[PDB]
Amino acid sequence: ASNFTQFVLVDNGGTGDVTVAPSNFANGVAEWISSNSRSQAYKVTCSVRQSSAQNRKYTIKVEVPKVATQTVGGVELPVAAWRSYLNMELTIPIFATNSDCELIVKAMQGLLKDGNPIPSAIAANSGIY
Amino acid sequence: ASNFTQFVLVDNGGTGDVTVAPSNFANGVAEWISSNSRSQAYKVTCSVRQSSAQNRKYTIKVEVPKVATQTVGGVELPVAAWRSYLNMELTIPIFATNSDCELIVKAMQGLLKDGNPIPSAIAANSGIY
Amino acid sequence: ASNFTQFVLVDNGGTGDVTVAPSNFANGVAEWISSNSRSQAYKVTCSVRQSSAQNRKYTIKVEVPKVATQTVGGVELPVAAWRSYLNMELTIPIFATNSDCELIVKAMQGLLKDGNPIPSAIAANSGIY
Amino acid sequence: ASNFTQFVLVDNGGTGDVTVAPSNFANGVAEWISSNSRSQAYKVTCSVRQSSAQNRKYTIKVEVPKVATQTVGGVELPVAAWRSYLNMELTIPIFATNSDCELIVKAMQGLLKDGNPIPSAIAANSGIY
Amino acid sequence: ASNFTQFVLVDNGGTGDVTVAPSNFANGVAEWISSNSRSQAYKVTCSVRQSSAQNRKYTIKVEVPKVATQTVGGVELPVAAWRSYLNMELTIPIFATNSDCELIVKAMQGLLKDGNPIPSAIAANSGIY
Amino acid sequence: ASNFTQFVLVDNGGTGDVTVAPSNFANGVAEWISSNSRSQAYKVTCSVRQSSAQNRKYTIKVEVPKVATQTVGGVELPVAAWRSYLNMELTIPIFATNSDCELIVKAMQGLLKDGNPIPSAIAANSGIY
RNA sequence: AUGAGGCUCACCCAUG
RNA sequence: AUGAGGCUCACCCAUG
RNA sequence: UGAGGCUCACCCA
RNA sequence: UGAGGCUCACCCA
Repeated sequence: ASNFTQFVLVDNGGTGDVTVAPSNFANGVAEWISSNSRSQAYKVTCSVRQSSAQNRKYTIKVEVPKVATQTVGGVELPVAAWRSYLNMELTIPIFATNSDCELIVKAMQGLLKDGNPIPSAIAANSGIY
Repeated sequence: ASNFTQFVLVDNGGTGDVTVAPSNFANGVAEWISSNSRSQAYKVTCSVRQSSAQNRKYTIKVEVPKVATQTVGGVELPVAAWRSYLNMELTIPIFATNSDCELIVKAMQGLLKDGNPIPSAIAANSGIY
Repeated sequence: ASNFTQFVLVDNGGTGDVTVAPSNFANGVAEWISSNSRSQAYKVTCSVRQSSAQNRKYTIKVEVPKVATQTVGGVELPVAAWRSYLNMELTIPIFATNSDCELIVKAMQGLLKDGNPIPSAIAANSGIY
Repeated sequence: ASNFTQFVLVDNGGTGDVTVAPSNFANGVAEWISSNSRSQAYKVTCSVRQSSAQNRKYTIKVEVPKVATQTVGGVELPVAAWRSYLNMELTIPIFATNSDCELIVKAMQGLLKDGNPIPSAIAANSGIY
Repeated sequence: ASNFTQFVLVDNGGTGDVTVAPSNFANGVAEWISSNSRSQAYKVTCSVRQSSAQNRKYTIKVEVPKVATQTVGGVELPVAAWRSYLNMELTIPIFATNSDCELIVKAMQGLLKDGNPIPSAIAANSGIY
Repeated sequence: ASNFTQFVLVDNGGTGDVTVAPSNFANGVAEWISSNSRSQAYKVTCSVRQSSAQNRKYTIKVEVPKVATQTVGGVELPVAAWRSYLNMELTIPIFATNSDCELIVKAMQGLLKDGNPIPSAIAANSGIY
């Protein structure tokens, strides 16, 4: 058993799919990275800690890079023109059962489901209106 | 046109579906709340601001309550035994096109897709392993 | 292979069996918990360390809870009336072969076998006499 | 009901079985040892005390010898190279009933049952993976 | 794509082959060891980390036992007289692509190929001359 | 004999093969470089030292460059965009015979053999999972 | 000596 | 390191 | 704690 | 900035 495995971060059908694979798990911080130049890679990190007596707290991070080539003095390197940073923290009381978590997850999936307000706004450089 | 509308936060097929509807949009902070007692309601807030010169930054929040009845002196009130707090911040450079955002969104949808590491861990009071 | 799998902690003839599963491997400490709220779960943790230049030390910890339903602030919460803690440390020389280690496991199995002195005293709230 | 009697520590199905028998009872600390020189014997000690006002605590200790290349009766130094030490401490709240204690024994039996992670990792000089 | 599997460390054409298999994964440091007491086993550990902002670094460690006059299972001291230690550190800039990395692996394969200086000097207790 | 000879560092089916040759033995450090400008050359260095009273230590270093053509001061110069560094130290007891040393070489050859875990992770920019 | 310490890589650091 | 030291249990204490 | 900031497991009030 | 905390658009280093 193990969930620290390779998975599809971006789904482009079956071709162009961005896959992220395990890379390091030091200090309680699991890290996934896509293939090729670390400089142009997608990155996902996750960790859980007992934030307070009654709370456990997940801290997840995602990085989406803008793949580009940097030329300098005629020396071209694979870099990331820029990066987009996702950064969430989920807090769950110790009284939550597996059923309660399953709900908390369905909530997060719904929040971003296609067509709903928030993901629709983000995908259009827009806000709410 | 408008995206500040009612939407399904939790999808339980077609029955038990948690729907959240607009409630207030003051100070650039859009807010959605489920029906019935505000005390046991789901809550979603979202806002966008120009964080720096080159960055725009979304700040999204979700609250999942544990619906319960509080009895005191024989007076029972609808309350929330506890609450789970989602709290994300997404940063996107001003050079991102609509195509780049569409990707950033597909990344977030994949992160939480059923069966993948992170949502699977959360739904089981577990961490990575 | 991979030995980080779920297993039956308390065997009750396939009915009322407390089965524990992998839940976290952060910081080199493997963890298993039962399908309960993290506040009423059985918990087993294991970890191996090269304690000395010529030794290895396994540290195993097991928590058995007495589940209950406390009514705090006039609200019902799943909780543990009390917990029983098992803490064991096994130190094995590096010179011990596999057939030497198999011998240690067998000793620990026979120690707690039904009907033998120790598990007999424990289960009857008495000492050895 | 005297439960201080000899028992089988290592069971090899009749042939090659290791029997441990009463050898000392000084200070309420019962001791069982095999029929060997004390430097190569299997030893088991066990005692109970009221650790604190809320708990009771069993302290069980097992010493198992390294047999591969052992020289029966001979002098083998350094001693730490030829012995593995087990060290258990079971804490049980004063509210635990006989039935509660039986469950705590079952939990310990299951922990070490054949084919489960822990006893499998140990018997192979491995950790969890 | 799980690449953490058993493999052949010492190949003697089928007969007398030394297989090393997964034995630990604590702290993201994967460990492989042969079927021996830990004092005489072949051991392999490997990990990756972002050494600096510009680099990534693999730290591979191999422990190989002295076999001539070895006493299988026995206690052999001093330990430093019966073990050879390998210690590799591969630094790879973040700009290196998969293809670049393949070439770096080929470079390492060639370094140690049969009949080349280095592996020839080592296998004969010699230096370069 | 004399083992200080040239050899193939990177094998590309006799075409595009990076062959390295002896270039310096000053200060007890044998050196090999490729037929390039000293600024874009592959470099391999080896040296043996009687580190301890009972040990010998081989220190091997390999540099793999990413050749490029920088335009400094408006002039074209052959240079290295970046370098990848391999640094290995092998410590072998003086008691190790030739057949013991041959065993070490074979272990290091199998470690990097195509298809095995480590060279597989390295060539795909990932860790072991 | 030891470090899953660091480098622009036969150098630097920490510890002991 | 060692403790038939302690806990609300991957923490605290004592000694050395 | 923050609709505090970042070159993102860092920094700030 | 933080794998800083919360009763969650607040507070902290």
